Amino acid sequence: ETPIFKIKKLTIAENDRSEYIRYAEKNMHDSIPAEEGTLLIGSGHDDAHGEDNYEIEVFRNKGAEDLHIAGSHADDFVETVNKIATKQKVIDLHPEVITTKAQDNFVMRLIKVEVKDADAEKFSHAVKKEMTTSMASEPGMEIMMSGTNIDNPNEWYFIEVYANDEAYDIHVKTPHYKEYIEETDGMVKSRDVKTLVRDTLATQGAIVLD
Repeated sequence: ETPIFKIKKLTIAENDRSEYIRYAEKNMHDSIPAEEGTLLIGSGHDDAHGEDNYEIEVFRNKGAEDLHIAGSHADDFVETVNKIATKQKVIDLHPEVITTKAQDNFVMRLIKVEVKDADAEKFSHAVKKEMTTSMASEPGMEIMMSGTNIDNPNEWYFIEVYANDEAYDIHVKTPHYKEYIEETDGMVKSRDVKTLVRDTLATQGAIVLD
């Protein structure tokens, strides 16, 4: 049925991040490829606010998510996070487009975009065109995922992983990106970007759900 796409903002003292990363790495390693329904597990910390970790999970469906949650490695991760995190916030997303390539210099960006209610459908189509062409044409684009907040359909979250800074620079200069920014001008009310330092990232190969 509908895939599960969640982002967990976990505020953890920079002093406790090594313990966090150990359990984050075990969670990733023991989940992929062992769990058939686990499509992506990863985590990155805000380059500007090192205490903020953004843990990203994608499952085939709710059932797959539950199977993951029942795993010992998932128990260990949540126990660890509950023990050390001063704040936690879970963002549940309705997946729109989820694209990945299979598997140091990686650039990871988390973008929150508020879209005007009247432009929901037009925006969705525009961003799908851009993401699909980027994944088909840019070898430096590793992961591109989009979803809308279940609690507010006009709030979009994007996760973009680029191979390096060069891939990022190229991405904004393509013909398809130019089209995207013209088409969506006036549809976007606000855009908040967090540049994350990748700590963990794994996927169950090349995924293309649009």
